Amino acid sequence: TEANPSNLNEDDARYGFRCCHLKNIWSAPLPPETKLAEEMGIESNSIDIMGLQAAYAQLHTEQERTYFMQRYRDVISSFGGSTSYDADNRPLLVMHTDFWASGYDVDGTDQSSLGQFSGRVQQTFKHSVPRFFVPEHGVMMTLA
Amino acid sequence: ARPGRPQPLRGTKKGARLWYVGGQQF
Amino acid sequence: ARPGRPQPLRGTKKGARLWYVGGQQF
Amino acid sequence: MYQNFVTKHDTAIQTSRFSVTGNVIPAAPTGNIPVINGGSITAERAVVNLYANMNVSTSSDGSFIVAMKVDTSPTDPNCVISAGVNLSFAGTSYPIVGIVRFESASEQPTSIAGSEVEHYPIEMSVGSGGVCSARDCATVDIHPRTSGNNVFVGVICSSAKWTSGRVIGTIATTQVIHEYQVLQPLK
Amino acid sequence: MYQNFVTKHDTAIQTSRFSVTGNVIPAAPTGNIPVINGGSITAERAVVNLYANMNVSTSSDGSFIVAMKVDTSPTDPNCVISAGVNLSFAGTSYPIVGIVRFESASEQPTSIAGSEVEHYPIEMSVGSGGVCSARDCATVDIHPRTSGNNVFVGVICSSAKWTSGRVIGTIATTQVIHEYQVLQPLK
Amino acid sequence: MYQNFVTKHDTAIQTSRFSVTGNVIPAAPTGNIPVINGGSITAERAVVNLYANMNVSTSSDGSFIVAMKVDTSPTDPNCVISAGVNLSFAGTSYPIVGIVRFESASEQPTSIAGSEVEHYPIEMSVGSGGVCSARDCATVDIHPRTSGNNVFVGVICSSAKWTSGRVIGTIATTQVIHEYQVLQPLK
Amino acid sequence: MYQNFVTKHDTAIQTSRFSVTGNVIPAAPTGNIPVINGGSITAERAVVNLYANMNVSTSSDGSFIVAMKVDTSPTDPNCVISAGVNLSFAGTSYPIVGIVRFESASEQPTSIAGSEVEHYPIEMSVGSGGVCSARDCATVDIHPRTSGNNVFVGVICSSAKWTSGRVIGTIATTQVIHEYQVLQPLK
Amino acid sequence: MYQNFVTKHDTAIQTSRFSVTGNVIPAAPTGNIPVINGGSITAERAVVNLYANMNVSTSSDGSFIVAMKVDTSPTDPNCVISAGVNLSFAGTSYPIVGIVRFESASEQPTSIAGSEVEHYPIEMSVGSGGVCSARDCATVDIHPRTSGNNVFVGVICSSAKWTSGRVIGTIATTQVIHEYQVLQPLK
DNA sequence: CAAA
DNA sequence: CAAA
Repeated sequence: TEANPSNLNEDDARYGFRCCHLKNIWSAPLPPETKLAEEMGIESNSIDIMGLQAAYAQLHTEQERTYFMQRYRDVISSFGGSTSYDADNRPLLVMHTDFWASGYDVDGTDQSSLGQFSGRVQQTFKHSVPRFFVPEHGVMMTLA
Repeated sequence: ARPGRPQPLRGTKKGARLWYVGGQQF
Repeated sequence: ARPGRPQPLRGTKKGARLWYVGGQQF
Repeated sequence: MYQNFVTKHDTAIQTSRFSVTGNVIPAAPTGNIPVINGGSITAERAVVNLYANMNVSTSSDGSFIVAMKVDTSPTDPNCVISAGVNLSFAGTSYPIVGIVRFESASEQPTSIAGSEVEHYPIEMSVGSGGVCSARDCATVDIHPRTSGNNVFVGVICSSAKWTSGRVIGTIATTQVIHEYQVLQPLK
Repeated sequence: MYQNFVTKHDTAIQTSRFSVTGNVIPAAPTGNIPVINGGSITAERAVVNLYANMNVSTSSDGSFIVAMKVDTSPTDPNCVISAGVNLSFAGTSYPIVGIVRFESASEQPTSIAGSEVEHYPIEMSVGSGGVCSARDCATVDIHPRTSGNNVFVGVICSSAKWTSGRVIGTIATTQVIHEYQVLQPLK
Repeated sequence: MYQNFVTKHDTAIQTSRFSVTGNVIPAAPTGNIPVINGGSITAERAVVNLYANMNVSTSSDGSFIVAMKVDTSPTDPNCVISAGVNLSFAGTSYPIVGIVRFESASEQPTSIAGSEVEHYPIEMSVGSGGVCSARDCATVDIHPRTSGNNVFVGVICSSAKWTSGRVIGTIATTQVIHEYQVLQPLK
Repeated sequence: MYQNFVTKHDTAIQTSRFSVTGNVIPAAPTGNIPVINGGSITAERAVVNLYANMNVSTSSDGSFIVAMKVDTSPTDPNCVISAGVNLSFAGTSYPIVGIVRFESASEQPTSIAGSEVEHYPIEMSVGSGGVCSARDCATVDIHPRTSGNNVFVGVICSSAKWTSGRVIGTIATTQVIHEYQVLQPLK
Repeated sequence: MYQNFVTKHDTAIQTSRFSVTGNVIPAAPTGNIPVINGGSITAERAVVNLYANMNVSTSSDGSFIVAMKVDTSPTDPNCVISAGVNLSFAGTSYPIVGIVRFESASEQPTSIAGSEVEHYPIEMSVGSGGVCSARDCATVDIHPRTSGNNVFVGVICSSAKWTSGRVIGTIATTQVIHEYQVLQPLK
């Protein structure tokens, strides 16, 4: 929520915000507040099986959300609807490319460096954005 | 025995979904 | 991902005129 | 920073060590120089620890030697011989060192005539009144010039004016025909 | 000009420091040498600051030691061990230094027998009457020769004639199994 | 022959100079050490000219410091810090030098507690009775270890037995984050 | 072994030599320092032979200079300036040297104010009581900072306590803008 | 570690040796300097052993020389000339050395006028009261500047205040036009 | 990416 | 380059 670029700390303001590690078992867990048990009210000696029914259904709607519908758009999409980018005021992803950065090793050639190697990563790349129609004044931002 | 000159390894990358986190995360 | 071996960048170079300076200047 | 792995002298590792105590009788080049080794190092890498008394029973200006038997296996005409010394004397005498080569049909030379000793100067780390230090090397033909003798090399220590007194330190010397391998973190 | 980034000894950075004050009792190689470390540095990079009195309660000619526990993890037979010393004595005694290796089943050695100490000479920056300086290294087998002991290395300081008096300076020593990274402006 | 263009220390060029005269009050590590800089060099390259009297108003065995404020811009964990000193004392005291690092929320430190000073030994060109010389460097973490302070580095000069008397010379020190370009005839 | 062809200072060859005899009047940085050159070397490579008497008609603690006129042709901002000195004094005074840069509209400076002299420390080979030796260099901006003057460089020699007496040796200095070619047997 | 195979001076091997005893009559640059060689080394690699008395029959401040005849075959304008000295004097006089070049139609020069001698300073390993040490080299034009003479080079030794007394050591010098081959274990 |  |  940082109001101004001055509410930003040393590292961030200069280098950009941090992002998430590539998804794996520990870097992409289930939202921490994930329900691990759903309690349902019971009388003292009886249980409304018809209620227990709704109970589950209700839980469902809750999980569906927790798991993958935390954003409004996702909820709507869930019903089989749509949402303009103007609906939840979201940047419009115009283009997204990616690649693996490879390179080569430089060999050591002097008395002590001979047999040593330094890696010089160095990958070329294109990032093309198809003609795009800009409906309203704004900004086209490209980040890496 | 493969001829080529040693290449650095890339991505650890399939079937259906694995990571549910609430929505899209890059 | 593009194969080639890294090339240094050249000119920042189109439509109609931009620079009026009184005449020709190289 | 980057650790330096080159050096003018590699001190023998676990082997070739002899401790020498007693009286060291420096001598002049006109006579026979004292080779303070009875159990003279072999492997041609020698480390000698000194804890003895520098006695002037003979002349006041002389020199003593520490030596080793050169391995002559190598077909190469000559190889490098490094030395690393650290001597602290009690009696201010302004020590001095260098490397030497001499032959002798004798396996365990006790002394060598001065007119039979070859000199090879080396940068002296220090040469103060009571402490000479040096870690350097020199090129020396390793083959016996007279069909029959054994070749010897070592560091010699001299002075223009000695002074009775205890001396302590180490005299290391090696024939480079092997460079000790070593953990270099970046390889 | 171009800045030199290589060096015979890299002084440990923020860690491994111990200050030692009091009386340093130099000894002769015939007895047990004083290892002025109770809290002996571990990481096998050691920096020791000296501000004590060089006392001759025993012999007038001896030597004291500063040591560290060698990391034996590396499968490499032996690695480099560098030292960087700067000692200024009050009592002119012509100091002297070098690197040493010795084992002991004891974790925090207080003293080590002289006949149980291995020497490795090093170029002494200076060896004046009251100040010895040196920044060098040597090759040393890092594995325990006797199944069971811990391996120790460090710089030893000796003299042919000590002299009661305050001594001050720093004794740094490191087992090179890591080269400190460093800002090199042109890379 | 071929001119050598590498060097352990590049003395700042036209900037960062301060002349210091007066009385230098050496101190012991148990107290607060004198940092003879009021107008402490900034650019983290410092050249200090000495023409003052080494006075022993306090203890006879101590040490004084010359320092500079480390530039912390570099994201690199740590960079090299070189020093080049040439001091000639009148009163024979066997000087000694080295590099140091210490922090302080104060912008212009006048003195620093000894238990708050980190040492980094360096090969001393010379350490005679009345003149210490040295041109070397060392690796030092350039970032403030305590959120808030400024990092300082410089050369420290000590002695086991000082002696009232005039001292003269230069104390240069620099944080290598730039290598001075230079006319090399063959390129 | 392999001959080393690199070096911090190449002494001018057949040219630029001036012998200087007489009285050398060392001075303090508060006054004007003596530039013992009337026929100041030009080619910016200078060799000066000393055979004069170090006289203390002024202060007991000072410094004298030997200089040369910097060639400013090179468009390079600054180049290396090496010096190689060997001075032996009679009167123990613990000499000291370094390189300096100073300007002056005067073509043949006889003396220069101390507050107008820039210092550049250099590793001193030795700095004993009666002999200073050094062969090193430093980076120096070769262009006149004040539109109009000529730039001068050279080695300065100082002492905390001078002592009337004869001095002898050589003061060599050069602006590296040429590396002397040399027979290298293997090319 | 890796053995260093480069060096500023390679001492001649089995040849070019001459022992010199007797009285060495140091002289001043105003007169003719003593060239202690009658059987002056030829091959232009010279090793001279000293065991003589430094006598002051003339002036108290002077210099003596050791020389060799430069091989002029090489078409190269000039080549390197290295020297390696180790001298220990009895009489404290703070020696000093350097390399020199001088011509003479005479094949075996006995002395050379000071105004006819060219100097080339070299880093002195040490220059204590009674011992000078040095292993260095310098660039020298090897061709006779005056159609007819022979070119000579060697190390000169001077002092500001000599002192009658025995001197001992070695004076080695060589014209590098050959690098001695050497067993390098890893090739 | 509801591998709804 | 009158992107007259």
